[PDB]
Parts: sequence; structure tokens; C-alpha cells
Amino acid sequence: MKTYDLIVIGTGPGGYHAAIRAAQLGLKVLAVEAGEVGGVCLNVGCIPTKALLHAAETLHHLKVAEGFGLKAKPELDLKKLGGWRDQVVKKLTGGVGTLLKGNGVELLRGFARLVGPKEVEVGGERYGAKSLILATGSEPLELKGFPFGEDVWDSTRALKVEEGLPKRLLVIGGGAVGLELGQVYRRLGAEVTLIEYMPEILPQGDPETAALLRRALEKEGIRVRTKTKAVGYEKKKDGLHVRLEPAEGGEGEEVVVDKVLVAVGRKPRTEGLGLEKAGVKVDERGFIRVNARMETSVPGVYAIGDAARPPLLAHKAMREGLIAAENAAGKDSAFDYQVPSVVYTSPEWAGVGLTEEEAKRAGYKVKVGKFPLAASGRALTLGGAEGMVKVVGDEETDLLLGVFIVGPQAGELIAEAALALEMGATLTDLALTVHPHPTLSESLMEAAEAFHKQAIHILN
Amino acid sequence: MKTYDLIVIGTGPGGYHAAIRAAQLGLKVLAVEAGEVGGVCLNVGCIPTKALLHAAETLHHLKVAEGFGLKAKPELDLKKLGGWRDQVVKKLTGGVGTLLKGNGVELLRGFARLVGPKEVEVGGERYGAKSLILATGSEPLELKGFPFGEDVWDSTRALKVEEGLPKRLLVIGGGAVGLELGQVYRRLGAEVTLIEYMPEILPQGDPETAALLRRALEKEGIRVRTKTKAVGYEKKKDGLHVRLEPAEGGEGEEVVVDKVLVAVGRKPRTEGLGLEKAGVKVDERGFIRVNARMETSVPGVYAIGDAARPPLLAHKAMREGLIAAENAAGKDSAFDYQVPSVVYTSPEWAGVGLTEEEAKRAGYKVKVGKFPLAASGRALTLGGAEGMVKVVGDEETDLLLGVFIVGPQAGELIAEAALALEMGATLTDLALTVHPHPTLSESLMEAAEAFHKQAIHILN
Amino acid sequence: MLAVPAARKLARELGIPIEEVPGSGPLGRVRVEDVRAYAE
Ligand SMILES: Cc1cc2nc3c(=O)[nH]c(=O)nc-3n(C[C@H](O)[C@H](O)[C@H](O)COP(=O)(O)OP(=O)(O)OC[C@H]3O[C@@H](n4cnc5c(N)ncnc54)[C@H](O)[C@@H]3O)c2cc1C
Ligand SMILES: Cc1cc2nc3c(=O)[nH]c(=O)nc-3n(C[C@H](O)[C@H](O)[C@H](O)COP(=O)(O)OP(=O)(O)OC[C@H]3O[C@@H](n4cnc5c(N)ncnc54)[C@H](O)[C@@H]3O)c2cc1C
Repeated sequence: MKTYDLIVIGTGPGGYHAAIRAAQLGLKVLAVEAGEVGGVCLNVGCIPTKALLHAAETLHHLKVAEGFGLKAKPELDLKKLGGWRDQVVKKLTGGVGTLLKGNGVELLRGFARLVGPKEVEVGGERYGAKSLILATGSEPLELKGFPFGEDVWDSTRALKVEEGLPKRLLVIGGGAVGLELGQVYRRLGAEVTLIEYMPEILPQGDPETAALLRRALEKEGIRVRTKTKAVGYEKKKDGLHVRLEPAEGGEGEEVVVDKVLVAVGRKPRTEGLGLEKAGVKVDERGFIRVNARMETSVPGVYAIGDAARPPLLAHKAMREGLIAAENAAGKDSAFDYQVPSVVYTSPEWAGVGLTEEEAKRAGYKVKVGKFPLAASGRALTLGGAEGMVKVVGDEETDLLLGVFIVGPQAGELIAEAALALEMGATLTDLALTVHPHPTLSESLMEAAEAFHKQAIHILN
Repeated sequence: MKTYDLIVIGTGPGGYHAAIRAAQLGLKVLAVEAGEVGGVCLNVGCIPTKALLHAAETLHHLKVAEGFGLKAKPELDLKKLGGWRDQVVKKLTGGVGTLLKGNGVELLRGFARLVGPKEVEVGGERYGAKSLILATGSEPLELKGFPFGEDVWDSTRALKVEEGLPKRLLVIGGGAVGLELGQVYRRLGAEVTLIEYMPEILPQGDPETAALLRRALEKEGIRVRTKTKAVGYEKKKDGLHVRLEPAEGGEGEEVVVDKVLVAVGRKPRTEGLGLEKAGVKVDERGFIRVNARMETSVPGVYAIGDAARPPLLAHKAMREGLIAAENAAGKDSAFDYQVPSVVYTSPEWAGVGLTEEEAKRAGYKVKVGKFPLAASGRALTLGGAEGMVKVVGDEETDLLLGVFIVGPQAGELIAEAALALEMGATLTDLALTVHPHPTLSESLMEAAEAFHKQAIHILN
Repeated sequence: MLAVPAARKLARELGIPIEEVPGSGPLGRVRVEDVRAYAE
């Protein structure tokens, strides 16, 4: 039985980060992967999705481009786009392989079962180690009445735009995945309706900026139905007749689509692993219970990323992987960081910290500052501005509490907000930082100024 | 004689920020503008140049876009482009005007002249006030042997691409202006040669990242001649024969082009302002002498922006306007901020803080961290991953000293660096901040990790 | 000396030389609180 200092189950963002960081710390590491190296993010999540969005955006912007003399008759070859998407994934997943090898990590292909705290079985063989890190990720959450099949897709199938664009698509789920894929399909020419059970899309994020995203999506012809649920459907000669009803119940309406995309959530892949028999506690939804050190109920066994707890984000899994490895290596690390969330639609949506409501519920004397992109010189030089930056803070201490952005490059601008939170910046600190002009980042500075009623580019 | 609490001369970034901030503080303000409202940045600087760059980038990216199936036959109507450009400028300057009026600031069109430390002359009328803010800006610097004319253009003339593109262009100057306009012309079809006297372009910035931009520019066909200087030229039948020599002198050389753009710097507009009459002192370069409070040698008279001191940047001018206004208002503000600088080429270049050379010279034990965009997942989903991020820090204290970036969105990512510096961040704080994945901003986090030899996406 | 902008701003408005205000972080970072603490 080969032994190691640490064994990592899963080479997804969380896993390959834990494996590599562990190696850097001098541990002999074994990494197990049942499928494709790189996990969901690189294979059927983040990466291919961002690639499709970039192509869709390049195509879409050509319309506005006509406004400044750019005449063209674009023709997007879907088979070619699919090829590129695949080439991008292959590069990145291959890169991780190279990365793992360069750090002296042993990569084992196969499904791993947890034989016990310090032991694991793969392809028949057994393997031991003083520390085990569980990073098995998650999978698409099924929806009652809409089982996955030929006409009901999960995000993975939805990525293969070269296998047939449906004339009409129904997207169930107003979260990041649903919004992104819905927009990709719309820009590729399909009619798209998206429904969300909660009062607003991005239910966990700031409602005001999330509403601006929704209205922007609807301007592109995407029909967004909030406070709505899909009850069931029936396949007929002309398509899938889907029954929608208000969330709280009531008179329903019927729509006909060719395909349905179910993106209502994710399910942690923690079943048939042996966690049960090994004394590792899992909660109601299948998430492995852990403390801030990423430690499970079993000493020496850690859990990270999507399999451990929400939010199901890649950067969060990456950091938890670092924390887990560091503790396996003997250090004293804990996860206590601001975690931003981004939606790569156009416009983009990004948030970090507390919403006005969470802040108030927390007892702060909430005050907010807003700056619209319509007043951004940079936004105008980019072809037009729709969006805004909202900063949430405490008016007594002047402490920044949360930042929410909707507009181009929101995902890039939120990192500054995250650093701000980590550094304990006040609204004044943010307002006094000299941002380069002209840039979209100035909206953050101006929002901070609006918070003190002294923004310059808008009337206060 | 009409009197006010404050009189601002000039409505460029500095002037209108001063005027508006002063009004917010309850002052009665008169703003005098001899030309177009909004100054250089909005009319013939930042804005129009950025708009051209965006149109050029949109066009240029279509080549790469062919890789993912986007086929198009792009034709760029230069008259329309010029039209959109004018529209953007008009929209923004109208915006400033609306802002000044909405703040209760009186706008007077004309050329102001100082008659006393508290009085000004405009067209013949007399206007006085307790405080005066001088925001007259700068103008193109003329190069010996290349006097401006029909064939020798300044940045303002270069902006008018609708008036016909020369087949061959020579740009003199490797600063932000020359690099940007040179790349715009190249992307619109012109052959371009840029000459820089110093060893590398952007002599004030990090030579490592600057060299990466130069190389990317050469890859597009732009001939960059460093350590070279243009001595003169003579107009002949086939064009302009310009003489080139090494920076120090020697073997002459000749290049033939249709037009020459001189972008070697700016000259502060401080003459015929009636200064040398109110007592206000100016240095040899023509800049109005001021302290950290933006106060000139005459109490009550302030000077800001390009007319006060380098660097000749917009965000700098804006903040100085705020400082000057707050002080005219009886407060006590001073400029002590980190000023970033950006070049909007593709790839973009941005920097803030100390270069390796400046830090070593100041006595810090310098250590650097680097992250290449070739290792960036986000950069790949965007097509080409050209660029890098370099952080400069103190090895003994772990304190961040400077940040330099070359790549897409470099200008947006530099704000995070500026905030980091303002907050006294260490390389560890930068690394501990959870950046969204996948985003270009992550490169900054990984650069911080590389500085500690523990980056994950590259071998340490 | 390392002082966040908010602290430097408040130090001035109080007529207090910022380099004279003791910090609080693991190693001297001056915060608005510190400037006020020194003010009293
Ligand atoms: C369409 C889509 C788009 C997304 N976009 C974003 C985005 O833009 N930004 C973002 O932050 N997040 C995004 N996410 C979420 C992100 O992909 C996840 O948060 C991230 O992949 C979680 O990493 P992980 O390492 O925990 O797990 P995963 O990446 O899922 O990887 C777990 C790995 O373990 C392997 N494995 C599982 N069980 C076993 C076993 N028993 N033995 C051996 N190997 C095993 C799996 O095959 C897999 O490779 C997206 C998700 C989807 C579906
Ligand atoms: C081509 C180009 C591109 C640039 N790009 C950028 C960029 O991307 N980012 C950046 O940060 N900077 C850029 N700059 C520099 C930036 O434009 C300047 O730093 C900024 O405009 C300076 O603002 P200011 O208020 O000091 O002066 P100015 O904008 O010059 O404004 C001075 C104003 O005062 C008026 N005036 C002058 N004298 C008088 C008088 N006696 N009476 C009444 N009115 C008067 C002028 O008409 C003018 O409107 C660029 C410059 C150029 C030339």
C-alpha cells in the first residue's frame, strides 16, 4: 500500500490548489481524479462558459459598433466556436496537469472511495496518508417535474451550442448560471425566457443592481419572469408546453419552448463515498460539515469547495484548498475572508460584503452611495453606459461594508472593493484614493463620494 | 464690479472639479472659460483618444475573433467614426456645463487676466473675489526642426482621422500620447514608425512591462526606434524625408513618411495671464509655483493641474481642484496621494508607486513578484493572453512599494494597486484578498503570491 | 509611517502632525480611530 503525507480527492479548483500548496510545503502528495483534470470550473463550468460569453459579446457589440462607422456582416460559425471553446479547455486542463507534475504531485486517475480516515481505494488498490482532503465538487441539481433528458438540459449540455441551437429556450433559475447561458443563447439567436422563483434574480445579492441587470437583459429581448415557478410540462407535436404559476401559487400561464435549461442549483457529490461509515458528518443537503480550518468531524480529514459548503464559487474553493493544505502541513490557518461573486453577463454583475439589508440586520447605521455609469466618461468612450456602483457603509464609523456593481468589467472592479474590505477601508479612504481617469474604476471612487454627498459628476 | 467668493479660470478636469467642490461647500463661484468647456481631456485629449482606441480595438479584435468562428468583412467608415467621436465629446462637455449650472456656478465665456490677487479682467469687465484658482492647463510642446504645420501635426490634429489617413506616419515621442495615436493609425491601416530618444518607451515607468508593450506594438507592425532622435526633415515629391540619429549622435539615417506627429510633451499655459503682475511666481518651465495645499506665492491664489506641475494627468488635476476648492473654503487640505498613470493601447499599460530602480535607490531591499498572462485562465477565454503583472515590495517589511501592469484592462486593475498603496498594504494583504475567478485582476493576487514564491498557476 | 487617507485627512483638520500619531496595527498603521485617540 503506497502511502503519502496527504491524499486529495478531486483535482478541481479546490483540489489542485490544496495539492499544489501542500507540495510547496514539503508534503508528498497523491491527487485522485475520476474524470477530467481541472474539475467543473475548467471543463464544464467557468471556463467554457466565459469563452462562449466572450464570443457572444464580440458578436453583439458589432451592432453598437455600427454607430461609429464599423460596418460588417458577421456570420458566427457555431461548430468553430465549439472547437475554440474546446481548445481553451484543453489548454487549461492540460496546464493543471503540467502544474501538478511540476510540483511533484502524484496524479491518479479513477474514482476514489473513502475506506477509512487515513485510507482510500481506487481501482481496487488501497492508499494511505496522515491527511485527507475531500474536494469532490458538485453536480447539477435536478428539478421536480423537469428531469434531465433530451429536451431538458443541465448546464453541461447547454455548453454544446454546436449540437443544435433551439428556436425557443426556457431557462429555470435566476442565478449566475441561468443568466449567463440564457444570454449566450439569446445572442446566438434563440428566443429566451427565464423564470425565477424569488422576487428578484440573484436572490442573494443586492436587489437594486440585480434589477438593473434584469432590465438590461430584457432590453435584449430576454423575457425574465420573477416570482414565478415552472410547475410541469408536456411534450407535444409543436414543442414543450410548460405551465408557469406565480411563486405563491395561482392562475398559471402556458408557454411553448423547444428546450428547457434547468439551473436551479447544485448538489454536492458526497454520495457513495463512505463518508457515513468513516464518521464524517454531512448535513441535510449533503454538504460536508466543517469549521473555519476546513476540518471535518474526523481529525485529519478536511473538506473544501463545493462539497463542503456554499457559496459554490471557484475562488472560494481555491482559498479553502490553500487553508486545508496549510493545516495538513501543520500550520494554523482559517478561512475568514470576504468572498466576492460575479456574473459574467453583459452588463456584468459583481458583489462583495453586506447588502443594505444584511448590514441593517447586523446593527450598523446603514448609509449608501450610488453613481450611475451614464455619468462615466469612460463608459461613453466604450459605446454607451448603463449600470451603476453602489457602496454600503456605516455612517457613524464611515466603515465600508459592501459594494455592488452592474456594468462592463464589474467582475474586475470588485477586487478593489474586496481589498478595501480586507484592509478595513472607510468610505473616505475609497474616495481619497486617486483612481485613473478615464476608467470604469472611477465609479467606485465617485460612489464613495456620493456617499458623503459630494460626488462631482452627478448632482447630489 | 461683480464679486464672488471664488473665481476659477478654466473648466478642464481641474477647473470644474474646483468650481463644483467649492459650490458644494457653499461658495459663490464664477468659472471663466476661453474656449470649449471641459478643457483638453474632454475635447482634444483623454476622451476623443479613448473613443478612437475603442473603435480601433473593436476592429482589430475581429481578426482574432475568426479563431472562434466569427467571420465578418469589416469596413470602417472614417467619417462616421469622426462623427461618433464628436458626439461623445459633445455629450460629455454638455454634461460638464449642465453640472456647473446645476451647482449654481456661473459660467462666463472669455479669456481671463489677473489684475490683482483678488480681481480678474474678462473682455473688459472686472470681476473680483477673495480666492482665485488657476486651472489654465497646457498645450502641445513644439519640437525644434519640426514646427507644427500641414505636414507636422500635434495631438489635436491627429485626432481628426476623418480628414484622411496618411499612408505612412512618423510619431515622435514614446509617452502615452504617441503610443496611443500611433497604434490608432496603425490599426486604421497606416504604416507607423515611432521614435523615442530614451533607451525604452515610457521612460518614467517600469522598463520591464514597458518593453512588453513595445514588443506587442512591434508585433502589429509598428516600428519602434528607441535611443533615436529626429533631427529634421525636408519636403520632397514622394513625401517627408526625416533625418534620424542615435540619441547621442552619429551615423545619420533617413525615413520617408507622409505625415509627422509630434508628441514630446506639453507647455503650461501661464503666459498673458496677468500673473507677472499679481505677484504669482512661475518656475523656468512655466509652471505656477505651488505647495502641497496648491497655494501659489500669493495667499488666496491657487494653481492646479497641468499649469501647476507634472505629471500632466487628468485624475491628478481633478484631485488638485478638490484640494484648492476646499482650501479656498477655509479648510486645510493637501495633496499626498499615489498617482497612477495609464496608457490605453492594446495591451494597456499601467503603473503606480515606485519602480525597482527608484525603490533600490531609496534604500529598500527590493524583491519582485511576477505573473504572466499566458498563465491566466481569464485571459485565455478572452482570446490572446498577452501581458504580465509585476509587484515591487520591501523584502524586510513585506510592504508594497509599486505595481506595474501590461495587458487588457491594465488601467482598471491599477486602481486596486493604488488603494493598496494608500492603505499601506503588504504583499501578504494583496495575496490574502480573495480575487474573483476567473478574472484578470487575479493576476495581481498571484503576483503577490509569486513574490513569496507560492503562486499556484505557475512554477515558483 | 503608514497612515490611511482618512486618518491623514482628519489629522490635518485637527492641526495634528500625522507623523506624531501612534498607530495600532501589527506595526503602526494609523487609523482614523488612532488620530482621534491622540486628539483626546
Ligand atoms: C456552468 C457553470 C458556470 C460556473 N461559472 C463560475 C464562475 O464564473 N465563477 C465561479 O467562481 N464559479 C463558477 N462556477 C462554479 C465553480 O465551477 C465551482 O465553484 C468550482 O468548480 C468548485 O471547485 P471544486 O474544486 O470544489 O469542485 P469541482 O471543480 O467540481 O471538482 C471536483 C473534482 O473531483 C472529481 N471527483 C469527484 N468525486 C470523486 C471521487 N470519488 N474520486 C475521484 N475524483 C472525484 C470530479 O470529477 C472533479 O473533477 C460555475 C459552475 C457551472 C456549472
Ligand atoms: C491627446 C491627449 C491624450 C490624453 N489622454 C489622457 C488620459 O488618457 N488620461 C489622463 O489622465 N490624461 C490624459 N491627458 C492629459 C490630460 O488631458 C490633462 O492632464 C488634463 O486635461 C489637465 O486638466 P487641466 O484642468 O489642468 O487643464 P486643461 O484640461 O488643459 O484645461 C484648461 C482649460 O482652461 C482654459 N483656459 C486657459 N487659459 C484660460 C484663461 N486665461 N481664461 C479662461 N479660460 C482659460 C482652456 O481653454 C481649457 O479649457 C491627455 C492629453 C492629450 C493631449
